[PDB]
Amino acid sequence: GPSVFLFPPKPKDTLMISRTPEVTCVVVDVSHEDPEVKFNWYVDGVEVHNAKTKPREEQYNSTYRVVSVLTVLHQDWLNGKEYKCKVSNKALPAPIEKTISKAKGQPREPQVYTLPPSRDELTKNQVSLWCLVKGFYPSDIAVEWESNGQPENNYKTTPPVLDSDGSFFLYSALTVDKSRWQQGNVFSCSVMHEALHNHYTQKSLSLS
Ligand SMILES: *[C@@H]1O[C@H](CO)[C@@H](O[C@@H]2O[C@H](CO)[C@@H](O[C@@H]3O[C@H](CO[C@H]4O[C@H](CO)[C@@H](O)[C@H](O)[C@@H]4O[C@@H]4O[C@H](CO)[C@@H](O[C@@H]5O[C@H](CO)[C@H](O)[C@H](O)[C@H]5O)[C@H](O)[C@H]4NC(C)=O)[C@@H](O)[C@H](O[C@H]4O[C@H](CO)[C@@H](O)[C@H](O)[C@@H]4O)[C@@H]3O)[C@H](O)[C@H]2NC(C)=O)[C@H](O)[C@H]1NC(C)=O
Repeated sequence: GPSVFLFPPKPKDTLMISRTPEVTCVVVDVSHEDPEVKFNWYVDGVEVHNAKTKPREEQYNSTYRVVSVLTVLHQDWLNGKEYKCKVSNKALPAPIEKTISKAKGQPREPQVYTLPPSRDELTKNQVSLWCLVKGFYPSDIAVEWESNGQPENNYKTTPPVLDSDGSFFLYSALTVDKSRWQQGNVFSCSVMHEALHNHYTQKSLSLS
């Protein structure tokens, strides 16, 4: 018969105001004979009616994949609300219920350190600026760079690495033309994580 899977939002989506985090309820092994799926959604056991029904997608094995997507509020996900997908389809004797919520664990605030470009990096016409982020739990984090109210995109960020104390660290390296740095322009590292005040912190650096 048909089988159900319930996915959380992408972790970065729950920390970024520029994203809409979604809980996604996927039904597979839906037959061509009985292809209609009914979804009910509950947030902490209270029904809601704003889910999006997606068009069913033909899979290459005599079945449909049927999906319902429920937008969640950033704060609702971060405050631990429980999202329940209830699925119905003639092939099933009774409805399938699945529930998902944010993982538990004691959260820990990242500490953010900016580092000016090295002494080797100077002889070249581009310099890299570093933003070291450490001591954070859980691993879910977003890191961006900006300057003069505008995004800076020439950066690489390591995925989070697990430390022996149970927390995570990473670095982000932004590369920029040396002239911009030598001109006294201010580059900012932005970090979004569930444990920061306002879920958002920023550190700047510029030349002395
Ligand atoms: C007929 O053919 C189809 C496809 O060809 C088959 O369909 C498959 O059925 C399987 C069940 O038998 C099922 O297996 C489970 O898979 C899950 C993992 O699924 C994810 O990863 C897979 C790749 O590894 C993908 O195939 C899936 O698409 C899925 O990817 C996730 O998709 C999310 C939903 O869209 C997506 O989240 C959203 O993404 C958007 C961005 O676009 C937003 O961010 C939004 O907010 C998100 O919510 C994610 O990006 C993505 N996530 C991840 C993590 O990949 C797996 O967990 C599960 O295993 C667990 O459960 C079993 C219990 O059965 C347990 O035993 C295991 O140990 C484990 O705990 C299953 O393996 C397949 O997923 C599914 N494939 C598809 C494409 O639907 C049929 O099975 C075929 N029929 C037959 C008879 O053969």
